Amino acid sequence: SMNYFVGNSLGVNLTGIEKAIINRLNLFKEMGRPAQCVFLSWNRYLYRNAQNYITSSDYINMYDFFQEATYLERNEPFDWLSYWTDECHYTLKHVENSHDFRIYDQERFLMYAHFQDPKYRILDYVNHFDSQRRKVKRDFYDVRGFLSCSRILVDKQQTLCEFFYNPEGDTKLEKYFSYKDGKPEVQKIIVYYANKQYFFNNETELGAFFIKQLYQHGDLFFSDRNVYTAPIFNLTPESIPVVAVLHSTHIKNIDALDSSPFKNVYKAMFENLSRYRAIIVSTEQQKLDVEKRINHTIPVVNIPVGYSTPVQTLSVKLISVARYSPEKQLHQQIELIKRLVSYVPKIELHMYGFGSESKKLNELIQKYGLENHVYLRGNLDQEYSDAYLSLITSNMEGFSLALLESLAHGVPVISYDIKYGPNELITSDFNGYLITKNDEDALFDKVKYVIDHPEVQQRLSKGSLAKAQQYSKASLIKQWDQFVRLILEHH
Repeated sequence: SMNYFVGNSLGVNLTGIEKAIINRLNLFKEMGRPAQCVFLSWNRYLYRNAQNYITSSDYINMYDFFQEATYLERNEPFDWLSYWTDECHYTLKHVENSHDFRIYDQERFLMYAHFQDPKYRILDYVNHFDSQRRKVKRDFYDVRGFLSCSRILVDKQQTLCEFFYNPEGDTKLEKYFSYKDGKPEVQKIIVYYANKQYFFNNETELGAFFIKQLYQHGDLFFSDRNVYTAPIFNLTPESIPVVAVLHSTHIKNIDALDSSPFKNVYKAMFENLSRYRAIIVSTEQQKLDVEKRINHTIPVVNIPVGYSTPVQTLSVKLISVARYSPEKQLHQQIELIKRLVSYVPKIELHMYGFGSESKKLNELIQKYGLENHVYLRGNLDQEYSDAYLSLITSNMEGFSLALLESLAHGVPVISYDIKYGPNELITSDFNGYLITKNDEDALFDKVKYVIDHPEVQQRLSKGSLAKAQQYSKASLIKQWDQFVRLILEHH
């Protein structure tokens, strides 16, 4: 029996969902339950994006599966340059300021080659031209080395059809496209599998065929990128058990629990709930709201999305670990410091993150004369050891691995009471305080009270240590183990 965690891809910078999938894989591995990540989109770099985090046997990508390239690792290097020069007798001309070569048979321009690296060891693509210098085809190479896909062009370099190959060069898939709103859209997919041909109209139907090929009685699927994975599981039989995993708030308007439309990315899953064995959410609080909303039609279970040097060697250092985005309302932390510096002149606030609001934050900093007090700082382990308190002033939240980590480092926190995440990781007067949303006066008062009472900060710090230890690896392993056991027994 195999547990499959179905996402979309891995990027160069891992998203929240991708991290959650990899963290879950690692727990299942420690546990001794077989698990694999399952990826859906064609991504000829996937093997490189994955290398830092999972091995090749830890994942199955859909395109790899049908291209007979699952579990394949990197080919020994190949010097395309020498082969073109010495064995094909072509003429190479380097393109200034790049990794690209133009390729010629004497006076005739044949190809434009692009390498990933300055050393020309990783061929990326090769464009082909006809006698009129029309670009008729593009060859896309997998980072492992093999030619993965050829794309046939028409008119102004528009995508008409694509052919996907195994490492030996055999065609395994074909995709035909038509343009809508200026972009190519799949209209047909042919797959060569099991010595037959199979036909589909879109990638959702291809995905559903792929799930069906993977499944054996005893296996369990987890739907993690539901915008794509729910329409796929909807086209598969109910004999295949699948758990839906929510990674964010489930409705567009958190303040209308009963009537708000579901998030567009979850609509397909919620509109077909009886397909799913359960739903997993990261917080007890979101669990209660979703159960109510779906009238308990399937089980909802909260399982955190992750688990938890010298400590508290204490200037008064406040910290904020938060994207610089409007929902985070980081300007309020500036306003808090503006008010607190009069009473606390050795105060500092360090804001770790990035985003479109940095400009305005710097302007307010300069406006208030706080340049030696408030820092936009852009691994946070050394940053925690002297942190007095964390601040959260957001108007909406999710379960925060960042907050988990600062709590493991003994750093207490004062947060607005907003859904979801703060109530999960903060117990008032134990490891921090929860403040009525947008009540900046209560925020000031509570922040000042912890600054004026270091013995209170210390108790809160010791409670932060204690709170983090409830999220240990071994407690997560036990939650996951019990959940899978139970889910398979009921199915």
